[PDB]
Amino acid sequence: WKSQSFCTPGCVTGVLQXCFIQTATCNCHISK
Repeated sequence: WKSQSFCTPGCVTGVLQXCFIQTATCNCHISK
């Protein structure tokens, strides 16, 4: 599930993973 873009950013986002970058780590750092 994508989940407003990222409810997990590689949740799957069926891409499989890395659906949105860079907040694939955000909560690593900044939210983008």
